[PDB]
Amino acid sequence: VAFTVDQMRSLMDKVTNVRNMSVIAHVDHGKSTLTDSLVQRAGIISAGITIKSTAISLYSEMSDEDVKEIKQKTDGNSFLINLIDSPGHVDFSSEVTAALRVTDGALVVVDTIEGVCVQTETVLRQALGERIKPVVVINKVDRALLELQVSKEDLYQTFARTVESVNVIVSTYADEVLGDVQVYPARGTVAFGSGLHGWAFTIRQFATRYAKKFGVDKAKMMDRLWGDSFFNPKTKKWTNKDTDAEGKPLERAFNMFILDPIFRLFTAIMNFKKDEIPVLLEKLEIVLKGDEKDLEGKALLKVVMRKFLPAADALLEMIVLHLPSPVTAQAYRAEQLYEGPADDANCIAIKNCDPKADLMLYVSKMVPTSDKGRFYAFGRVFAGTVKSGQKVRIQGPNYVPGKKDDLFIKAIQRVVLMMGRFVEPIDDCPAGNIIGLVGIDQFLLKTGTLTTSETAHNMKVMKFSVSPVVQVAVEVKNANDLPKLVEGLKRLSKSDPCVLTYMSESGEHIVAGTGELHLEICLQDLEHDHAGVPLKISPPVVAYRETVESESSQTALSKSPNKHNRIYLKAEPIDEEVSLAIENGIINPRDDFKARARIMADDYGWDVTDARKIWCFGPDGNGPNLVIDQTKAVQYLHEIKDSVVAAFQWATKEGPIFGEEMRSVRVNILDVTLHADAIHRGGGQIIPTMRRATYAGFLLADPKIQEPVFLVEIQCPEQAVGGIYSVLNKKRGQVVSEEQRPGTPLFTVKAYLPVNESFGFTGELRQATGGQAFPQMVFDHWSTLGSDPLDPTSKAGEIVLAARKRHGMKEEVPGWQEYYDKL
Amino acid sequence: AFLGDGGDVSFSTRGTQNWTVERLLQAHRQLEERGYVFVGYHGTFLEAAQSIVFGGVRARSQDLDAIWRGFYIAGDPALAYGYAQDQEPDARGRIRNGALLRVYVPRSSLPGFYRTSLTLAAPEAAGEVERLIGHPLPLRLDAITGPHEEGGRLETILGWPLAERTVVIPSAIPTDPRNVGGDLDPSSIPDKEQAISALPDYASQPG
Ligand SMILES: NC(=O)c1ccc[n+]([C@@H]2O[C@H](COP(=O)([O-])OP(=O)(O)OC[C@H]3O[C@@H](n4cnc5c(N)ncnc54)[C@H](O)[C@@H]3O)[C@@H](O)[C@H]2O)c1
Repeated sequence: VAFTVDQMRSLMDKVTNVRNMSVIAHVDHGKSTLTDSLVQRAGIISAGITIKSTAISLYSEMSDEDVKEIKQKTDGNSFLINLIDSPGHVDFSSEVTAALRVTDGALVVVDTIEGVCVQTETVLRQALGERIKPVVVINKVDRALLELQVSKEDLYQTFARTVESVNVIVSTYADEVLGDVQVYPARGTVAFGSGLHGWAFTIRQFATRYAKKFGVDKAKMMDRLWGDSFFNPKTKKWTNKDTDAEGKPLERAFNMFILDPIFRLFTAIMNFKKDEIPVLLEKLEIVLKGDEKDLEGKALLKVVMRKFLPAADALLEMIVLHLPSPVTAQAYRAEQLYEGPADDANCIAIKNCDPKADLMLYVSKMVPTSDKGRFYAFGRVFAGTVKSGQKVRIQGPNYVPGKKDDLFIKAIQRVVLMMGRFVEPIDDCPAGNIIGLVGIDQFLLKTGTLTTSETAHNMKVMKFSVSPVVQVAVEVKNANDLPKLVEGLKRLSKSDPCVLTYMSESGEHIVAGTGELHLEICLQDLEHDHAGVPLKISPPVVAYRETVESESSQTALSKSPNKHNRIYLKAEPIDEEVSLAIENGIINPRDDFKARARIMADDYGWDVTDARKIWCFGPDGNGPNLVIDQTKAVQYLHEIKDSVVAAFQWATKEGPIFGEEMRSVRVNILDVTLHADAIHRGGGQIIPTMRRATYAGFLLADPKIQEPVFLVEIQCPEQAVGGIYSVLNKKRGQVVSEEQRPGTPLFTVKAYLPVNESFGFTGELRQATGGQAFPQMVFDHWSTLGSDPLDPTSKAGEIVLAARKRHGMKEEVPGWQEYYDKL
Repeated sequence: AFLGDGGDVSFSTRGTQNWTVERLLQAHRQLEERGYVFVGYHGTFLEAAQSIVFGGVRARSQDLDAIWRGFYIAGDPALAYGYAQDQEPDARGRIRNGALLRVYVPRSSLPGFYRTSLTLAAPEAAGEVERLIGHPLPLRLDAITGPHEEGGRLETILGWPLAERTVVIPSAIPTDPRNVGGDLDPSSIPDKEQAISALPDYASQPG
């Protein structure tokens, strides 16, 4: 259905008629299939710039008496349904939480035969922890009839057990502050059907049918169409007794009025009984058209079932009538989604879904767009209204009311509707609606909170890190395909802000990710989409850091190739506080050298003299490494500054130990002798000198290496929590805390896990917990190994040697004498 | 073709591709079998190496006095090693390691090789060199060997005409990508290459 920007706005205005929801389903249960039925039925089209589909807008219209059945405030017959996209596998835990956090309802898909799988169970558990209301649809009914050929009673009992299992999970993990949220078929919160053939139904749909043929309000008929209600065919009497006077079995209403009609069509059509089909179709008033009247077998069965019980209708019915609106849900989800006071002015504005109060927009993810390499911020307005041109307070993850850390007061260029793959610019957007923002990707990596009050805390933040902890070497198998890989890498780095593609000094094409899986999917996306050529990929390698933890044993000295220039320097460790401050923007390269110096002096115990003589950061001109000019009366010193800085960029990018980046390394240039003539002290002369002196100074400051460490947060039922510790105890894991959810048997275990010990972690944790555990790990900190990296037998040395060999370097680490002036 | 048997030879930061000590021993032998002799090393940057080995040594304008123009090589690879690297960085400040080249000439040119104790490329030596080669500078179909600086190592200058009759192949002595600017470690010189690196006996007296 095509709509104009105006019609959309007038629909987003009535928040009471909006449905923010997602779909919880296993990919093998026809998740995308049922989703297609919805978009092909109620999909909203608009009457240039493309984006990765993150959300879909649906439109459903109902009756005055249909809307009457809604136990929440409503306004009109029109309804806007936001279908938020969900990941395909549970392993993508971080983005599973992201989608659920911006939703209020959930369409949970469950298999007829297999019932509720472990994955869907775990996800529903999380959705309930987010205070999300569920509506169930039992899919793949077709398989039960066509393959298993079960009886009506057998099919019913199967649905019964299924519904039971779902409510066992619901009643256990659903928050007590929501009341009975269990699903009941008789109440229309459960649908049945087959996405494959595109048919589905609810008890309400059939109650509406027989409401007249029995002169009964569908409320009572609905109650009879499930459970122990029996309509005796011989006496035409309703009964609660499953046997007549003579003790003969009576068929339940569900089997008699719902299943039977379907079963008869399945039987007549699949048995090619050309004489029965017509009569059976007119009986149910199912009219065929031209070509359709000649179909047979599955072909015909799919057409008949499709127009008999359109799948999308049954789903939309539950979504509109039972799923909460932004208004309803935010009243009990506000406290939970606000990392601050419950009686706050903003938290209250979120409870009331107040479009007038201070803006409280939540950014769940950044979306790749066709507008260059820019990303549009996807999220939801929980309070106030976002506007084009409006200036907003961009509050990052590390932001806190008081400090100005991780804050960016900028202006929203354009606020747009995310119509799946396309974008539609609008003026504003009241609270309760999902929306996209243009011109923020340069302030928010992925998650963030936008406000308008100078006293507003961040909304429940989703921890994330861009730090490339794992990487691989990418290489084409066919030399001719090189150009295709070069552009494929530049493309891959644009479809994901957390992916890193760069070239090592040796020229290797490097692809680095945030985790084993994340990197895995990237390499598959590359070899099939971004590139499409047969690739040779090396095994996953962990990224380390080269550092020092003492001052150089002695002054480092190095000459230039022409022997006319000398650089004297000394290396020394930088405090972790300072390295963290640098990485967190506190101490900034682009900052005024005097403002920065004051900070380093007052807050970090630096000599303001040194702090004012910072020549550069590194690597990439902003890393946690510094060059300090401590020279005295060196003529023409400034004429080599650009060279010294450049050399430092390369020296810090790949260190002397085994080619890994430096961290927390401070270089003090103590003295410099230069040739009077500039001709003999250009980049070609200075660069190698500085770079070698640095290496020499580094090696003299007792070298060490640091390893990346994850912070793992795991949700798990008490029963299987024991498996969490079982796995961690052989992964050098360090338990941080074990907390239990009030009321439920759900535990949250947080622990540190070395990245180089996390390979295959989710798979092992899976088995150790029977799939009950819900992993979620983000980079936390670097950790200096105690062992000597120069000792090939030690842990650190063992790591170095293997790396050295792999890179084809000399096995033994070079002594400082190599880089020191040879004399 | 004087590169021996194997794959396509190319120059890289990672080292000279398809060039082993064994292949060198084959290329060297086959050179001598055709009346060629080894006269020293030439260090330079990768692109220059590619040009010199596949296109040949060609005359070019260089930054010195006209009379001393020619192709510069060193008997001791360590001296030539110092020039086997980029002289200018790119836009990002990258200074790549280069490659050591072996320089061969036709034995028929040997009578033109002379040696001196004087420091070359200096006006005080121009007279003695012009005496030795039997004509005024620049060098032509002849060569001169002597200290590249007082108390320094020996360098050889091939007259451009003579330089263009050379045959140049890669050395089995690698440059260090992780130590650009460092000195040549003798231990990194393959023992089997040192064995074929004896220099000819140069004349100390004019013809
Ligand atoms: N290069 C050496 O190995 C070497 C050996 C002994 C002494 N030296 C000293 O170094 C100084 C610099 O001499 P240089 O030769 O390095 O610089 P140069 O100015 O003499 O030559 C310029 C550059 O052009 C390059 N080139 C590219 N293609 C070429 C081709 N087809 N034919 C010839 N050359 C080509 C050479 O490699 C050389 O580096 C000399 O003054 C000499 O005293 C150098």
